[PDB]
Amino acid sequence: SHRKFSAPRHGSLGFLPRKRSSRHRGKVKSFPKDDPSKPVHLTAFLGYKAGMTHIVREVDRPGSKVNKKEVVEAVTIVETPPMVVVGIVGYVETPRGLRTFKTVFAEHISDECKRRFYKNWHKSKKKAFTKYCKKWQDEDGKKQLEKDFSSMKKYCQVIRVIAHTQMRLLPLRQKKAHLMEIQVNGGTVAEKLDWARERLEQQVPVNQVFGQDEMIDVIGVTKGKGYKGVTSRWHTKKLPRKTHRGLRKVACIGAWHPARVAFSVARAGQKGYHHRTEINKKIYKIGQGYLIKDGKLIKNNASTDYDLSDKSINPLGGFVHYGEVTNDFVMLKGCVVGTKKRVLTLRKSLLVQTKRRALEKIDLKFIDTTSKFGHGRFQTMEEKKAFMGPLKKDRIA
Amino acid sequence: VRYSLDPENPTKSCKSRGSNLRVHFKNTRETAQAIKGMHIRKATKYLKDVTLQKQCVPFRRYNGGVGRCAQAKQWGWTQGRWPKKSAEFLLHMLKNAESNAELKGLDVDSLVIEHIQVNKAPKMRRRTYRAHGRINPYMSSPCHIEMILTEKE
Amino acid sequence: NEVVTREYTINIHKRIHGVGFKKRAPRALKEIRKFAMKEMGTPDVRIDTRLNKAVWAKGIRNVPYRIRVRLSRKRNEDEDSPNKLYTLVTYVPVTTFKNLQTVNVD
Amino acid sequence: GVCRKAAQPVEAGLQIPAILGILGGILALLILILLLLLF
Amino acid sequence: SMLRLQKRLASSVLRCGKKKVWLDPNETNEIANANSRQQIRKLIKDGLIIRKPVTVHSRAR
RNA sequence: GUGGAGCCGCCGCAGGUGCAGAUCUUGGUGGUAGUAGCAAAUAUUCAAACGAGAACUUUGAAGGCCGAAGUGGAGAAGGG
RNA sequence: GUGAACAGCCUCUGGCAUGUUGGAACAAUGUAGGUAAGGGAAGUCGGCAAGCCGGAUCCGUAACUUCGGGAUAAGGAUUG
RNA sequence: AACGAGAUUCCCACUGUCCCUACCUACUAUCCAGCGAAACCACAGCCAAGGGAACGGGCUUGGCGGAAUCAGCGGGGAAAG
Ligand SMILES: [Mg+2]
Repeated sequence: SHRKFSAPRHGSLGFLPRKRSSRHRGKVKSFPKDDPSKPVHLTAFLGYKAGMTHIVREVDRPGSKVNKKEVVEAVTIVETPPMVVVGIVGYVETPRGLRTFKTVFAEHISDECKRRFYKNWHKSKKKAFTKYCKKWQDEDGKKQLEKDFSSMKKYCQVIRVIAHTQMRLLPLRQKKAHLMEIQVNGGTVAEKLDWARERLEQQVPVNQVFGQDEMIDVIGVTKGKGYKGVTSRWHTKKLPRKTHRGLRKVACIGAWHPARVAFSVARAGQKGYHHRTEINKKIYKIGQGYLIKDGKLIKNNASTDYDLSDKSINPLGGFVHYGEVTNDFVMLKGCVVGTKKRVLTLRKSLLVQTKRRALEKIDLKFIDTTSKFGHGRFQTMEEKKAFMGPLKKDRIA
Repeated sequence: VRYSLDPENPTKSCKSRGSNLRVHFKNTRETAQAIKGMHIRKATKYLKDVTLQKQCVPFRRYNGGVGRCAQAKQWGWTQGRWPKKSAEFLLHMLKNAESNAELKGLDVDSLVIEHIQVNKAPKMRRRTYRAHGRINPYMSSPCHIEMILTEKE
Repeated sequence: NEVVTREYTINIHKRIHGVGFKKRAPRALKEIRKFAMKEMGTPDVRIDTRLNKAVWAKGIRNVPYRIRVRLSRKRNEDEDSPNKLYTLVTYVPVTTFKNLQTVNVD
Repeated sequence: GVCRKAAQPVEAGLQIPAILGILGGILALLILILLLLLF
Repeated sequence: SMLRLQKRLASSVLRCGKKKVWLDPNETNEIANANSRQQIRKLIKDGLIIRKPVTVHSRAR
């Protein structure tokens, strides 16, 4: 009784069911609530973390001792091909919560979407949405399709939008689009809904959704670590060396008279692959990738105002265990939940903040594109072979 | 001899028996509840894939400690196993019945397995050696398995 | 129903990896079998002893990283199995694996 | 014999391991761990 | 097709060990017919049982 | 219904006279449970043969071990 | 063969098939073996356990003593 | 003095004893094929409070209560011997 020396609890009970998530893609538990006086806009966006680099930026923080100096900061980069809007879902509020009113999908849905509706695309006849695509052209189904936007406009108070990822534009071997359902939090329900009928089966870029130095929240599923014990799942102190039957165990797992093992005690189980939402991840740059073929290929990513080189943020050797980034990207200060090649939903933040650390501008000075597959010391290939000279690679010509 | 539940039409029914043979009882009971009511051509072909581990036997009653496999989803169960000695002895006995069917003048394209039971045989013992100078038995549990084959028509 | 014959390179250094020191050369031969049953499509694969000696040439735990083999789909006789084709995997030696690619031989 | 591993031998033995199972276990009080309860 | 008897008789009659005996594994049933030491000295002269010499242990280095 | 050669009523007579327990005696069978276990001393692989049937038999090739205070070659005691 | 050596390690003659089973995977907890930045016993009833030290050659060897020792004291330098 | 696998205190060097844990290997464990025990066992097995041989799993009033299981686990069965 009375431990003689107080410690705090090991681990938090706010994340108690340390369970594998029932989803691979991060669910948005809450979209930011709207005032309809704003212009009409999306709130979330799907992305894929490719790998991490770092940065050099001239920091601006009056009061600090870092002020007007250069700081390196770790960034992740999140490759974002543009989303393609497919569906519109209505939601009517009940005294039992929100309830789906009805859904209307696009005229012709793509092929990477229809692969998400199958657990075996190879054994399929690919017969999905064949009867549904006809009612956009058949006049009898079409004059009630225009009714089911007018019933939408009258009754449901929040509408959302079904979009997906263009998985052909990624180096991943997946080709199933990740089909998300995100909320349009703009104006009134007429303007909110005729901004989504306007743009069915069309693309939405990420800079139309997000911006530079606009602090957001990252939602994902963590690095799965497997079945690990108490000293790794909960970070309990190891027992002394002299212990019989085992070091790496929690010794006393309860008293006598509650006569049951409590929920608030630590024991072995599944570590990692949990659903988490990181908060307050500032965006450092919305890069865009690899424009048109007249100017044969502008690589031109990671090219700060002080660099002026023909660099690109895919490093010298490609991103390790990802591939090579050819699309738009978002780069974010700090670590981000997930493995590489993992889907993660970037999302605007609910809370408002000024705080003099958000809302201040950042200008990049430098991005290293040195090799991450070892201890790289060169950044661009011309920078290497000017320092390296000619080699025995040619040796005939 | 006399079987359990004499068939409804002994003219177009077949039967076989094997007594006192060394299989496990708990593995043979549950591979025989898998092929009960099964047609003889699906039954002979199912038993080949148990030996090749392409298709399992769900353990529904004697399931203490039995692991989980993905091939028990066809049976709507979770636990399953692949008894290759047990699925060979009631495959060798299923050959004996279709040898008796053509000696009784029966078509083998309509034979299903009407009745099949496994029940225990008298146990034969030998002994092992445990700590502190003690003897304890390794008794084997053989079985008598028994089947009626009936044409459907 | 062919009887055709090809020659390949098999890198063993890729196909055994993270294997223990005593399981390293015996897995190197049941990964020649799992190569030759995937390619030629028959469960019956015979390898000869000169290909046995070519893997075991340096003990167990140091298998030579890459070998040049040839594979021979053939047919059989004298109350053969329900599959009547089989592969003979034999060993051909070479001093250089660079720029060698799997050619079809006659 | 022609019928001596079949009709001599299955009678010959087949229950001869049955020597008592246990002959007491005279190992003298396995509670050798001194416990002695508060004295 | 046990060749355990012929292996024992040969290493006694060649005055060698059981380790150093007998190449040419083709003629199995010919040498498996021989059961006697008088028969086994005949197979030595036919070259179906040879000596398989001593393993090299050079004192060069 | 099975079974296949003996049995019962009344009047008196006589008991080794009726079981749920005795950590009862003897025999039998369960649950545990198709579980614990089949983890000291570095190591096997390929082909062929014999076979109803070969991870384990024999043979051959390879890689290894004991390394002369041996995992070798002989005995005493004991076994028979 | 190495070496002071019937040490340990490696081979030959002579034996053996890994010690009453295999195959796939490589989670926790163990058992056995290792490493670890900075700190250096703060750990603990206690330096428990592990780790340092180690062969030889050339120097250099204190208190104390029964004048034999202590003593391979301690402390250095070298080594292909 | 010399000698102690003797008892103790300090110091130097040394180190995962520790701050504070991490990673790698072998063997198991794990899964499969074959083979397969024993201990123990009134019946059984979710709680709170009450009363009770004063510390219930069952009784009383409440909280409530879906098959079948797997890997672990050492709170309890005032667990077994
Ligand atoms: Mg919510």
